[PDB]
Amino acid sequence: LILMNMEQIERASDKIAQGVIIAYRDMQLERDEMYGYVNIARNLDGFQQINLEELMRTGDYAQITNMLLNNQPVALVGALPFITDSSVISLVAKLDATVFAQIVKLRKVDTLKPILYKINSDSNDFYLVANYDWVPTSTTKVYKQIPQQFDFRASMHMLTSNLTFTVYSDLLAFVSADTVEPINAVAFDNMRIMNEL
Amino acid sequence: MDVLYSLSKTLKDARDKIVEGTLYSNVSDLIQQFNQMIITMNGNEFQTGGIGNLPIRNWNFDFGLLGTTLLNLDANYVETARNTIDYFVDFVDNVCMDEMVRESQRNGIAPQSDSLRKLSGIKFKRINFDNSSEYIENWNLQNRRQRTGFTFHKPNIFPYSASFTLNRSQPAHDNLMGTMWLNAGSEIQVAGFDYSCAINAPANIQQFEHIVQLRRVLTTATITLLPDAERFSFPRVINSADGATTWYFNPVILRPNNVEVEFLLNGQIINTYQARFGTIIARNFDTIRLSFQLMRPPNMTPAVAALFPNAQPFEHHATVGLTLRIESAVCESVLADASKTMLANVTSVRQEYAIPVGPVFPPGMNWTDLITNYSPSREDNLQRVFTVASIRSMLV
Amino acid sequence: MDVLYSLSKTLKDARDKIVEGTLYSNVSDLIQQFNQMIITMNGNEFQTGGIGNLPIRNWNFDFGLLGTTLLNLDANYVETARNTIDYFVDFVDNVCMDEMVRESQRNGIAPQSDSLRKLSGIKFKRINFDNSS
Amino acid sequence: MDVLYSLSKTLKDARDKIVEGTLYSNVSDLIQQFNQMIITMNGNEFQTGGIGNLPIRNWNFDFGLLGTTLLNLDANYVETARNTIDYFVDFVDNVCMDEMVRESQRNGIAPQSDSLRKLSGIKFKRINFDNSSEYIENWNLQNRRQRTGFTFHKPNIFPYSASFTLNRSQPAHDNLMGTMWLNAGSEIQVAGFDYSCAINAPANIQQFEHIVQLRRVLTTATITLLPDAERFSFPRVINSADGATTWYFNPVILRPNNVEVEFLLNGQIINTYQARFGTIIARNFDTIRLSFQLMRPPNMTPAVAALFPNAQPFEHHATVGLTLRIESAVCESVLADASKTMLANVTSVRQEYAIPVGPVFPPGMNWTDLITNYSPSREDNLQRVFTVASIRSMLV
Amino acid sequence: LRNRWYWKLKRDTLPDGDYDVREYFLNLYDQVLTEMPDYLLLKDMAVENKNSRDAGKVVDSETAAICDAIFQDEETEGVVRRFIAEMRQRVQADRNVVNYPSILHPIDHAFNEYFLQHQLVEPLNNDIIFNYIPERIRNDVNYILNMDRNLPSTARYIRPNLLQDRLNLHDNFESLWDTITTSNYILARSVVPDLKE
Ligand SMILES: [Cl-]
Ligand SMILES: [Cl-]
Ligand SMILES: [Zn+2]
Ligand SMILES: [Zn+2]
Ligand SMILES: [Zn+2]
Repeated sequence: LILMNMEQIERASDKIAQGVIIAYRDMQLERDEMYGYVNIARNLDGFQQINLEELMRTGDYAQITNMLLNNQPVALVGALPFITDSSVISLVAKLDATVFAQIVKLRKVDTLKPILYKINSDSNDFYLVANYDWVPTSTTKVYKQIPQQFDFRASMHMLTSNLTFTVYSDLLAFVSADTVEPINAVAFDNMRIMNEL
Repeated sequence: MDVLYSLSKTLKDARDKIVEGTLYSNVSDLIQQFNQMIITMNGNEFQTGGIGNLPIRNWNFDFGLLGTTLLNLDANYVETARNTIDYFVDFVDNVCMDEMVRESQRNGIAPQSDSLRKLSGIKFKRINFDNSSEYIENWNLQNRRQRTGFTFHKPNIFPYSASFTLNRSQPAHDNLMGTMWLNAGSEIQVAGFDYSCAINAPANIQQFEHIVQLRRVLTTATITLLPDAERFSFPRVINSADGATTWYFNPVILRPNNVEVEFLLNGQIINTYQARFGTIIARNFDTIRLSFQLMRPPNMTPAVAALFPNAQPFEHHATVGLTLRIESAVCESVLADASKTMLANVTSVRQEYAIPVGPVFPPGMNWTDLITNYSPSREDNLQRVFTVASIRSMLV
Repeated sequence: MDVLYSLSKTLKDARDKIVEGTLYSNVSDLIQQFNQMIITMNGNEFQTGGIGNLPIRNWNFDFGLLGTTLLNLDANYVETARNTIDYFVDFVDNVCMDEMVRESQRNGIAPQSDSLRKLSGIKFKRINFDNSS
Repeated sequence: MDVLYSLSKTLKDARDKIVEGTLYSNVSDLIQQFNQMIITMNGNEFQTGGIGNLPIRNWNFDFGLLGTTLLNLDANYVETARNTIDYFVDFVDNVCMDEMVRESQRNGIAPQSDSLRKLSGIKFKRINFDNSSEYIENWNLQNRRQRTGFTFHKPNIFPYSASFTLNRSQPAHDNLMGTMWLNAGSEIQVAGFDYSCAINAPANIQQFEHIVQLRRVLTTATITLLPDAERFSFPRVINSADGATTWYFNPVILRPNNVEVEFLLNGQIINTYQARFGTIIARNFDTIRLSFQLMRPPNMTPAVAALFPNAQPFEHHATVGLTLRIESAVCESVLADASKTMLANVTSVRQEYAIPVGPVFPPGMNWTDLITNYSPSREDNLQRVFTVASIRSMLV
Repeated sequence: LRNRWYWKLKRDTLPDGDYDVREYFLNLYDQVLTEMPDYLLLKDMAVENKNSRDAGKVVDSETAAICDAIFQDEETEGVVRRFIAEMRQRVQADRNVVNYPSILHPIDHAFNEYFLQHQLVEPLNNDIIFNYIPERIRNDVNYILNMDRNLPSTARYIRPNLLQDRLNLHDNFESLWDTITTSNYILARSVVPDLKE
């Protein structure tokens, strides 16, 4: 049960994403009911995948460093903490593209914190989106899943059990156990254990 | 009857409405009625009898009530309900078969099988709910002595009869005047034949009268009337009234004259149709009187004039016809008809279990014998078995 | 071929074993294999070909897993399983038909249809299990 | 049926798997299924009935569960399992025999014996598990109105028939033209014979046509077609159709000309084979139309020209044969075939216990009579008894 | 202007890094195993449904809170509201069975359904207690065994797992086997009777 539901449980967490795609092309921000505009990736189709756990374990940063230096599109896969940035100015500053160079500097991946933009009317600078003609884009996307909606029909169950019972542990406490007088105790052969009397 | 019908109707509603994925609110009232049925039937033993080859069957009812737990019904719920429904349908079908094969001379309207007599007990009256079918509604209205009627498409109201009356006859059967007729089901095909073509009639007119007394009163009847009788318009070799010899019939069809259809009730002229053909309406009648005249054509072409000489021998016998078809009517008593299966159902059950001939019905439930001698006791027994058969048809 | 056979064998076992009233222990390994098949197939598009009069068909997999926590399978369980089984059976039959009507001279033993070539990818090797026929 | 099959399958698995020394992990699921069967059956009384000479038997189930606390099965465990297994195998054999000898016109698909009807109750559905046999698979599919399929090696689809048709004949029976055939099992041998060798036929061609209508649709059928019919290629003295006199046949075999085998479904040509003999495939058909021509050979050596004069007497009769053998096919209905034993088992059980003839099957379960008149009710009863026979043959 | 209902982790404590996520789920497995119930009696968790028009009860109080929140929500379908108001538990005391409505996430439902369907309590009667006594003591005439207690049909017990050694510590574990025989020897010393006269 745990193994089959692991992926669903992990993807429900609000503090880890499942990866980050660095695509040095300008990709439109998705329109998601949970965010407004969000640089969210539904899947990793179309990108080479670097497993972050394997990279941490090997210590060999040659391929990742070469790809980052040469701006080769890639998808870093692994449980990652992410920053939720609600500032349109941050997106225009393209700050989501500024977070990977520390990987090469330190040869670590445990401080990689990609930027997940969350642009909507609650952003202080949302008017820039509203009052100008332009498509909000970013060069990175965060591989994360969307929460499952509550559905009453799929959530209502009938649970059945017994009305009541009593569990017992000491079974031998239900047994009345006497012995014969030891003078009359017999062995397997039905004669008295001690017969010299 | 009302309890048996209510059981059948509850089961039919359960089978049609307790379906996978249906809203709980589609079935709330049905679930209540079904649980009331289960509670009433629980702890009751029934025996469906061993008349004929119908096997003796024992029925025990210990069933759990249906729950009310899902917004949309699921397969588990339908499965439990279907198990209960199947057992109940088996029981109801057996009770219906058991009742359909019994009869009584005195109280033929009352239940006859042990199970239906038990279901008439006060304890089972709680099962009763909507009695909406034509037959159960007629049954309830008849128990209260209220006027009600069964609607029949092509009622089998005429006992089968294919015979003739000769008004002028000779040993050689060559100058014959009379009538042939087939009365079958909802059809009356009558014909009047004159071998001389009314050569010597007072005004060259021969009058033919056919009177058919209906065994029950019919109301609101739509009837088709057609001038000719196709069944008596071709040459025939017909047995004599005793069958000693056979005579010859060589019809030539002439237009019926002074056609008069009278529909009579209690001897009063309820409806009269003179020379009217096609669709006619007979309000309410128990007798049909068809009076038609063969009129020798005053002017004839030479071929026609040659068909009918002035004296014997006669070779081309002048025939006038009439065809009456009751297409649909209303009768206060149950009757066989072309659309319903009640008679066929009762007869099939009686034949398939070798039910011995009883003291009410003719052997084999023959409809001609039944309708010919349609006594009040036969009417009561037939209404009972037809209501039971219609209750059975809702499930089987 | 081994993967296509594994899909078919899984579906045949599910038809034969996922039946009302049966103990879950009778089917537990089969349910694990079936859920593995669903997981491996989910999110993949397939096209069975238009060769001859065989119509072009598109196949999508977004199925949920079958339950594992009942003592005995019930009617709801069987209906839920049957819904997924029917689609998988249709897909496997179409892949088999698409592969049966194709031939190659250079490499006739290798798969010919696009679906069977896609199913030979390593990403589908998880489906593979008992090859007993 | 699925519960009876599940009992039999559990018993077969226990016989095969519960062996001395085996790892308990080899049997854990089987042990759980077996204990579930014991719990479900415990406390239930069954009567396998006394139809015919089959003895009445009473079955009582009070059995202990099989242990679950071993690492390897030992002799004690195997003996404890085997006593219970023996009793259960006896019970299943008697239930299967009770069901095989029974039939009904109404619900021949439904159970007939009391024990199987009892086992259809919901309180036994827990026993149900892997339904992997072809017969039980098709049983479940047909319960759901799904496309069924039975694979048959040499299906017994043709009722035995050794007949002839004479399209040219006379009292002397010496200038005859016609066809003779044996349709038996999966084989059709047909042979068209012309005594005049088509001397006077238009174009010196005599066309012969043989249409065989299969009582069920066959699909995916592999068929061997052979030019000659060895059954009608030797001299015979054949009775006349009325049986009054015997005529003489002295064939000399010519190769058939323009052989056309059509496989037709509802009268539409599904497959057509012209002048092809080796091995053909009829994908879906219920009719086989064999057209074949005797062509008088235009050029002859003197001996051949001697065989076939210009006029009578004709002593060497030109016969063109054809053999059609269905080696393997698929049918949506159960059928006897050369490899299975369902028909033989059902017939053997009915014979051994002197089961009186019933309303559905012909006496002795004669296959020719059965398949000639393969009615839907016959199909239901046959599928039921054949599935029960396969269940029995799993254990006996 | 409206919020939407979504399923969220009650405790969102997932770490970063795939290996640490798998460690988290191993710890979750251990938590479930340690807190796995041996039996359940739903009536103990049965609380009142505030909107019930038929004296309805639900399990558990979390279901009550969720159902009330759904009942009050303006965006709820009228059919769902009526069903919340009508949904009924079924207590069959004659059969010793209870059924309650519950609102659960499918994963939570799977866990609770497994717990309900795989309880470790078996029916306890006098025959089981009598057979629990070692057979050679039931057959020794020096001991008189009686069953002076009536067990109700609601009595339950949990069977001990007396499987024989799957590790074979008597084979090639000299130190462990020495300790096992020493401890057994100490116990046997405690139970041997003292000599008299
Ligand atoms: Cl009509
Ligand atoms: Cl062979
Ligand atoms: Zn009509
Ligand atoms: Zn006369
Ligand atoms: Zn002849």
